[PDB]
Amino acid sequence: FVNQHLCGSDLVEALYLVCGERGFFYTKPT
Amino acid sequence: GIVEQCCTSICSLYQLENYCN
Repeated sequence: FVNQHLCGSDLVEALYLVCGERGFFYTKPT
Repeated sequence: GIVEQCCTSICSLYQLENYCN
């Protein structure tokens, strides 16, 4: 429901407020 | 993956849920 670009802390802070319970871990696919 | 997609443009937190656990 937003239109902000997600990248470093932006894409991260997102997962943090997205999963929270299940948790999450940044991924780095080749 | 998830960074090269939402960091290359604006995606949706809905797809961000597929990166939980």
